[PDB]
Amino acid sequence: YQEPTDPKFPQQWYLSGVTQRDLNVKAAWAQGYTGHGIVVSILDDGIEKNHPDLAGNYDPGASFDVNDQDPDPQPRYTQMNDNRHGTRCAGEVAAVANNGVCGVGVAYNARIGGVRMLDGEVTDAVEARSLGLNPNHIHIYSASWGPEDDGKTVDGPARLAEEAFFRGVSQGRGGLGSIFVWASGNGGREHDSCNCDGYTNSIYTLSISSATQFGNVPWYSEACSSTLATTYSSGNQNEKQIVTTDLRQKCTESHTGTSASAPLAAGIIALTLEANKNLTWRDMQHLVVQTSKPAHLNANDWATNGVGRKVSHSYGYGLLDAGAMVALAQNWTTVAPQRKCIIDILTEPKDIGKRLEVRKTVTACLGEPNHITRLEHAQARLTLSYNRRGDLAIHLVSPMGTRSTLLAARPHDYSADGFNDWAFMTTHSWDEDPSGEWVLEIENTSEANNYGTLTKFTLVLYGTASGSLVP
Ligand SMILES: CC(=O)NCC1CCN(Cc2cc(CN3CCN(c4ccncc4)CC3)cc(-c3cc(Cl)cc(Cl)c3)c2)CC1
Ligand SMILES: *[C@@H]1O[C@H](CO)[C@@H](O)[C@H](O)[C@H]1NC(C)=O
Ligand SMILES: [Ca+2]
Ligand SMILES: [Ca+2]
Ligand SMILES: [Ca+2]
Ligand SMILES: [Cl-]
Ligand code: NA
Ligand code: NA
Ligand code: NA
Ligand code: NA
Repeated sequence: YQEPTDPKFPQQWYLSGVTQRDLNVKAAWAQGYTGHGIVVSILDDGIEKNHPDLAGNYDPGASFDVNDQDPDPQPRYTQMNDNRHGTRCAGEVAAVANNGVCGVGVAYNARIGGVRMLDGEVTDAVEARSLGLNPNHIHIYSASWGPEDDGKTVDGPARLAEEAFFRGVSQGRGGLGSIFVWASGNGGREHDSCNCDGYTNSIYTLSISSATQFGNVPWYSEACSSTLATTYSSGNQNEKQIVTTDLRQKCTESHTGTSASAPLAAGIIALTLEANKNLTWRDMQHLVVQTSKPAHLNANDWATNGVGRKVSHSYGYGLLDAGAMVALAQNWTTVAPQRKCIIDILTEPKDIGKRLEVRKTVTACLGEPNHITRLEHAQARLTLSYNRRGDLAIHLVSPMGTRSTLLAARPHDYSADGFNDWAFMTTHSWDEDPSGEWVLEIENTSEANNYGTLTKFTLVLYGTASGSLVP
């Protein structure tokens, strides 16, 4: 195997490193996996399809302009180069290799397109038409953005966009399911908590956070239990950043944020799908859980879950490992059909006050076709009123003892509107047996005499009843 000769490949430290602080992508390339035959689409502000490092891999069938309603996602050029982000992300996935231009994509033989959908009013219809673009041609969708990362918003896909997610994972990709890769958010300095973003909090998105070059939680990171895994991105000014294609046929060394991490994950997932084109959308999440690596990622919340995996709310299961992903993909056995066990918990509404604990022992649908002994995602779907939402912290403890933070205190969130059947999701109990006692904790983190009521708590378990590995 000959590594890429591109002039900036040495600067792509998160691919080219020899110090073990990388995504182990060279290992996958040397196994023969470069993304050939895989199609990725960047949902963003457009894609410069004539960029010298993108043209060779550009795919019009992976592209559309939902903002102006035409097939051509070319960016709108402006004096501040506002609409450059999709081009940056496209190159992360699939910049052409060995062509003397900039660097390379993770999946430098994949086909790459873009949906121009952020340069205009983003409505539910816009979102749905983007997520649902050509779902039997595009394999993987990469989305770096969502509701405002202001630390006070709770929002998610409205009806058309949620329908697009379920159509995508159900019928997309020939029934194997569209793979939606999402950035968990850039709201760190606003103390944002990413389960309040219903796109990344969805089970249908494979959500990705960031690590700095020195292995730290970047200033912009949002912690939450819905995150699955991590890729490198930017940090402080002594740490390197992401190197990729830029608007106006240029090359940037200063692509940043969690919004730069999701495309790298999309590229790794493209390599993995080349290694096994039969993987379902859930198979892909299983591979990420099993192969991702905590080592050398610094966080004060690493915890071992009930099946012996370390998990963090900043990093999920750790750094994606492309070589491990493609290796495990090749002989992966398709997971069983997804089961869903619905448990209505409360017998009566509960005053929250300063603190509320709800304990419930469940059988996880014992005796039923939705009996789950092997958890995937779990949700606590909560309906509650409270006078100042951001003073709440919410935790969910599984029978195996795994304490998932569903909501951290959000100091800017002054809302008195509470949560209306909000489906807080955790990945941290993946592969655990969910039978037994679950505990929901709701706490007022402020000294104020806050008040409200929990009126509904639905525990929703997803998973299967066969095929577990030894912890
Ligand atoms: C009841 C009802 O109809 N509510 C409709 C709302 C519509 C709205 N969304 C939430 C939302 C909002 C927005 C819009 N923001 C996102 C950031 N951005 C920039 C970021 C950086 N520089 C320049 C621009 C544009 C401004 C972008 C998405 C979204 C994003 C992607 Cl990448 C993929 C997909 Cl699918 C979505 C999502 C919630 C539902
Ligand atoms: C894909 O997986 C399904 C489910 O196990 C199986 O029925 C089918 O034969 C597989 N197809 C290929 C081409 O491997
Ligand atoms: Ca256009
Ligand atoms: Ca190149
Ligand atoms: Ca956020
Ligand atoms: Cl469902
Ligand atoms: Na965001
Ligand atoms: Na997700
Ligand atoms: Na534990
Ligand atoms: Na149990």
